[PDB]
Amino acid sequence: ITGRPEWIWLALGTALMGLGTLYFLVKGMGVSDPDAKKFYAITTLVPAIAFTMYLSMLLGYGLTMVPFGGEQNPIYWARYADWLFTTPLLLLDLALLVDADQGTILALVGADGIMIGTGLVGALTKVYSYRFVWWAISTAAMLYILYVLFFGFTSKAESMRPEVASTFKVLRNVTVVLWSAYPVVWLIGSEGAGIVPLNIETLLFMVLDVSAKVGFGLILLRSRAIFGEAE
Amino acid sequence: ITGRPEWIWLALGTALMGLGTLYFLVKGMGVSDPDAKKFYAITTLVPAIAFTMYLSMLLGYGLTMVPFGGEQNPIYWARYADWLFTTPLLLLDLALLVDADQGTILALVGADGIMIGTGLVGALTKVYSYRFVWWAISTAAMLYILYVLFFGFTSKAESMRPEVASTFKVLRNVTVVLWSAYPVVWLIGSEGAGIVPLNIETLLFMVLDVSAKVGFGLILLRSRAIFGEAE
Amino acid sequence: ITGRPEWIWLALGTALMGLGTLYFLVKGMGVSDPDAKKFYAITTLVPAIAFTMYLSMLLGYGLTMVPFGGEQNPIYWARYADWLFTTPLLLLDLALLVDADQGTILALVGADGIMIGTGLVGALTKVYSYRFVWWAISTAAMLYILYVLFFGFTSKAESMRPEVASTFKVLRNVTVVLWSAYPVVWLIGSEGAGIVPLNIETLLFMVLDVSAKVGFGLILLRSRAIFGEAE
Ligand SMILES: CC(C)CCC[C@@H](C)CCC[C@@H](C)CCC[C@@H](C)CCOC[C@@H](CO)OCC[C@H](C)CCC[C@H](C)CCC[C@H](C)CCCC(C)C
Ligand SMILES: CC(C)CCC[C@@H](C)CCC[C@@H](C)CCC[C@@H](C)CCOC[C@@H](CO)OCC[C@H](C)CCC[C@H](C)CCC[C@H](C)CCCC(C)C
Ligand SMILES: CC(C)CCC[C@@H](C)CCC[C@@H](C)CCC[C@@H](C)CCOC[C@@H](CO)OCC[C@H](C)CCC[C@H](C)CCC[C@H](C)CCCC(C)C
Ligand SMILES: *C/C=C(C)/C=C/C=C(C)/C=C/C1=C(C)CCCC1(C)C
Ligand SMILES: *C/C=C(C)/C=C/C=C(C)/C=C/C1=C(C)CCCC1(C)C
Ligand SMILES: *C/C=C(C)/C=C/C=C(C)/C=C/C1=C(C)CCCC1(C)C
Ligand SMILES: CCCCCCCCCCCCCCC
Ligand SMILES: CCCCCCCCCCCCCCC
Ligand SMILES: CCCCCCCCCCCCCCC
Ligand SMILES: CCCCCCCCCCCCCC
Ligand SMILES: CCCCCCCCCCCCCC
Ligand SMILES: CCCCCCCCCCCCCC
Ligand SMILES: CCCCCCCCCCCCC
Ligand SMILES: CCCCCCCCCCCCC
Ligand SMILES: CCCCCCCCCCCCC
Ligand SMILES: CCCCCCCCCCC
Ligand SMILES: CCCCCCCCCCC
Ligand SMILES: CCCCCCCCCCC
Ligand SMILES: CCCCCCCCCCC
Ligand SMILES: CCCCCCCCCC
Ligand SMILES: CCCCCCCCCC
Ligand SMILES: CCCCCCCCCC
Ligand SMILES: CCCCCCCCC
Ligand SMILES: CCCCCCCCC
Ligand SMILES: CCCCCCCCC
Ligand SMILES: CCCCCCCC
Ligand SMILES: CCCCCCCC
Ligand SMILES: CCCCCCCC
Ligand SMILES: CCCCCCCC
Ligand SMILES: CCCCCCCC
Ligand SMILES: CCCCCCCC
Ligand SMILES: CCCCCCCC
Ligand SMILES: CCCCCCCC
Ligand SMILES: CCCCCCCC
Repeated sequence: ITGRPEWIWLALGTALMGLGTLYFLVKGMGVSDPDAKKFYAITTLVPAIAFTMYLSMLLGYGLTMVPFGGEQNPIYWARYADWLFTTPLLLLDLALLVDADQGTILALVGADGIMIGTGLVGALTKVYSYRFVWWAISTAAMLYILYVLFFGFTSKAESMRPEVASTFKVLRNVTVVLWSAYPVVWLIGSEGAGIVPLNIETLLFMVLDVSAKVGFGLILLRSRAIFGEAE
Repeated sequence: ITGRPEWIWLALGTALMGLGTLYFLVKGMGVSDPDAKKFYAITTLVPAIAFTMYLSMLLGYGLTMVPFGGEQNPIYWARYADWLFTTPLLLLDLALLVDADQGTILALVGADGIMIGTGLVGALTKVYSYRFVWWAISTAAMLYILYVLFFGFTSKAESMRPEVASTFKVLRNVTVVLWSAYPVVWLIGSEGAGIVPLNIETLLFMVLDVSAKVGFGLILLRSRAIFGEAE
Repeated sequence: ITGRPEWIWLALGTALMGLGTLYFLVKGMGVSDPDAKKFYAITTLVPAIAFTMYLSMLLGYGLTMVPFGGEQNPIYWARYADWLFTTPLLLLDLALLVDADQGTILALVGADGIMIGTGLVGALTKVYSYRFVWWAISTAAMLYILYVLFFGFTSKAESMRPEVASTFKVLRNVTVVLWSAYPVVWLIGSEGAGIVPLNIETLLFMVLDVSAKVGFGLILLRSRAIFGEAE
């Protein structure tokens, strides 16, 4: 395992998702309110899933070699198995918060599926120049999702309770900044232009992942907005 | 890319899904009605997904070689990744139209999953005779879906509004004819008996796909049945 | 096909799922009640899916070789493709019975996904000792699901009708005993410690699968609890 210089960030990533998982699980034990049970379920599953994928990467199962640029390139495919399942869960947390209509939910999830799916094709593509075509398409899907999180949700939030409006605003600004970092890291790291080496690329995705998952989860689950208005 | 004679139909297929996607996306911009937002979301995702899969085929990512009949046979596995996601979306458009009960929706989606899943196993199977066993099972699943679209939906449609009844009738006759063509093409093309060569097989699936996706979408989204009855 | 000594149990498994499928399908023909249509759809899909996976195993498609312990080990990966789809359907049958809240449903399905997903990673893992780490994690997910089926459902059941309470009790005791057998068989069979040979391991999973699927289905679908209270 220690054979790879990026092992330390995978181990740390694995540790933080595990602790994040346990904390949310224990904290959600004293919850009976049907609405809150939804947010806790969605938000505990996120780092539990990430935990398993970080572990598969640490143990070397979630890693394949991809030939391009005349080199065998280490590609951690498990990142995309992670994101495939956890990014729609995160979107669902946001969408439920503002009581999004079903059409908008299906559009967000579908676009998110396209974003992660094309990114994975981009990561596994053997023809160097074509990798960035898939990058561009995935990034376009991402921009659609961010548009809707701004110009279809923000103006839905303030028609709702103030505590769901203020919490959503914060989670929306946290999401847009963090999510936008992901295609930049990809483009400059070993999957893309290869300016930043794999061990720093792994560190960067690890910081973003823990922030996006456990950090987001902590902001959300300490808000009273997850509870129905009850006396 | 031009190495394969079927490249022209993949390129054309890619182009038409892209334009179909853009047209539906722009057209759905001026939509606020919660019901219509569902149909637009479902119906824009269909060619967006197909667009990505046609592109993966064009660039050669969605293609593998399968040994049978003592030959290496080009199999476009991405067709099934496409259909896996877009055929239930199409079914969902129909089911929502007639306000299908949940049990019937789950049965349609499940059978559709079986139909595409067994077809993919059929396409990748190394023992020639066994390929047609999977064909038969997939075709049986298909026949179940068509039965329900006739003797569980048509008699649901006319208890509803006339504009949802007339639109559903048309989309049901369009679906049954187009869908039934798919197992015939498979059986006679390179995946099956191999009487029709791959480049014509690709053309035929391309015509059916654009018709089934963009054509169906156009009939649906110009109907007033997607809107709730509003003053 | 007869090349493998376990072929007889795959053939028998295939046969029983097929007959189970046909029986449920015919029996659900005379059903109009919207609630009952849900249970019949969920419960017919279960052995139909298993039927296809048992057949893929019988024909040899659902089998790969995995190197560990310095040996090429036959691993039937199709078991997990089966379980991936059928175990949440079974959970859904239970959850609908007691009218589980949505949060609890998402938590059960998510944990079940983790349980099957980590089990599959465990089955395909090349480093012998690591296989049991994935076993432990999958088994922990399983224990979470059983906890909820006891201390979040049983006390939901008796607030409901007596016929849904008594049926759920039986299906809950049947599920907990049968499901718990699965990680034991894995640990002692060829995927784990390898004390029991593959042909007996296949027999054991076959008995459990038919019991868990067709047996469970028969108990459920002969109960009046699947029907709404109607005059
Ligand atoms: C509503 C939303 C969900 C919409 C979803 C958006 C989605 C359509 C966007 C594209 C998704 C699509 C790219 C998924 C492709 C998965 C693929 C990378 C799996 C690996 O297979 C690729 C090659 C090796 O490079 O296999 C070598 C050749 C092998 C013979 C491969 C044959 C098996 C095929 C992979 C079967 C395809 C099954 C489905 C793609 C399963 C989906 C998995 C997940 C990654 C989406
Ligand atoms: C409710 C509805 C959804 C019901 C669904 C109906 C469904 C059950 C019907 C059958 C689906 C099943 C055939 C899916 C099989 C996918 C398989 C083709 C992927 C490619 O793997 C096959 C071989 C190469 O030929 O892999 C070589 C060996 C490798 C070691 C493969 C090991 C990985 C396994 C593929 C893991 C299986 C995961 C799931 C099948 C993911 C589903 C993908 C999608 C295609 C259904
Ligand atoms: C809400 C719930 C659903 C939560 C779900 C819980 C889930 C996160 C738990 C873990 C699931 C995860 C392990 C699934 C991994 C599937 C994997 C075994 C497929 C086979 O690929 C593994 C290796 C060969 O050993 O491929 C050789 C290398 C190849 C290049 C592989 C590259 C393709 C990748 C497999 C793409 C991943 C796509 C998704 C994992 C599709 C999910 C399939 C299904 C098995 C979950
Ligand atoms: C918990 C994980 C999160 C929140 C990950 C988010 C990841 C993205 C938004 C990734 C986007 C990508 C593109 C937009 C194109 C390049 C490839 C990706 C997948 C990195
Ligand atoms: C947009 C794509 C559509 C509508 C595709 C529909 C495809 C089918 C109905 C395919 C059916 C098949 C069989 C019934 C058996 C042979 C294999 C298939 C997958 C071609
Ligand atoms: C119809 C099939 C059923 C009900 C299968 C249930 C299977 C399980 C509960 C399997 C559990 C496993 C573990 C808990 C760890 C070892 C690997 C598994 C997947 C066998
Ligand atoms: C959104 C963050 C993208 C930029 C991240 C900056 C990382 C810089 C690390 C130094 C680069 C290492 C180059 C020499 C190895
Ligand atoms: C539903 C359509 C199935 C039949 C399609 C007919 C295609 C005929 C093309 C001519 C066959 C080419 C044979 C010589 C190459
Ligand atoms: C839950 C059941 C686990 C135990 C199953 C017992 C099977 C015993 C079969 C005899 C073992 C064969 C050893 C010599 C081949
Ligand atoms: C390809 C995986 C997509 C499913 C991810 C799991 C989360 C699903 C969220 C569903 C939202 C509900 C839509 C009505
Ligand atoms: C195997 C992929 C199946 C999911 C396809 C995506 C469409 C899902 C439609 C869900 C219909 C809602 C059922 C209640
Ligand atoms: C990874 C596959 C998960 C989906 C399995 C199909 C069954 C889904 C059950 C959905 C329950 C409804 C939740 C609200
Ligand atoms: C276009 C919608 C406005 C809100 C989204 C901001 C987009 C920021 C660009 C992200 C960087 C991607 C490389
Ligand atoms: C059996 C249901 C009647 C409506 C479906 C028509 C079936 C047409 C056969 C399709 C051809 C498949 C090869
Ligand atoms: C901890 C919840 C109590 C109900 C579940 C019983 C667990 C039985 C152990 C199963 C054996 C797994 C190896
Ligand atoms: C080898 C690098 C070639 C440049 C490819 C750029 C593709 C960018 C697509 C943006 C639409
Ligand atoms: C090599 C061709 C052998 C014929 C196989 C026919 C199988 C058809 C199954 C229909 C039930
Ligand atoms: C497996 C193919 C069956 C097609 C005929 C339909 C049987 C009647 C089903 C009514 C729900
Ligand atoms: C080669 C066998 C080594 C023993 C591995 C045991 C792992 C068990 C993990 C339970 C937490
Ligand atoms: C509770 C902490 C769980 C962390 C397990 C993985 C850490 C990596 C150890 C090398
Ligand atoms: C807007 C048109 C998009 C079409 C892109 C793919 C066409 C293939 C070009 C070779
Ligand atoms: C109706 C019985 C279906 C059983 C088909 C598979 C049995 C295996 C035969 C070798
Ligand atoms: C994206 C940064 C999140 C910060 C998490 C802080 C958790 C304590 C409230
Ligand atoms: C299956 C044929 C569909 C025809 C599409 C016509 C679009 C214009 C209304
Ligand atoms: C787990 C044992 C189930 C027994 C099935 C009996 C079916 C007849 C009621
Ligand atoms: C990681 C264990 C959490 C301990 C309880 C935290 C306060 C609910
Ligand atoms: C007013 C909300 C501030 C959120 C900024 C978060 C930056 C990561
Ligand atoms: C709305 C602020 C976006 C910041 C993007 C930062 C990406 C590194
Ligand atoms: C492909 C662009 C569509 C232009 C607008 C069509 C009329 C809404
Ligand atoms: C009355 C509807 C006619 C539909 C026929 C469509 C043939 C593709
Ligand atoms: C109901 C008409 C079916 C036509 C099938 C045509 C397949 C080529
Ligand atoms: C396997 C065929 C079932 C015959 C009818 C059983 C009684 C509904
Ligand atoms: C009172 C219910 C008894 C169920 C026991 C089933 C054992 C498989
Ligand atoms: C609650 C009884 C559990 C029995 C487990 C049996 C596993 C072989």
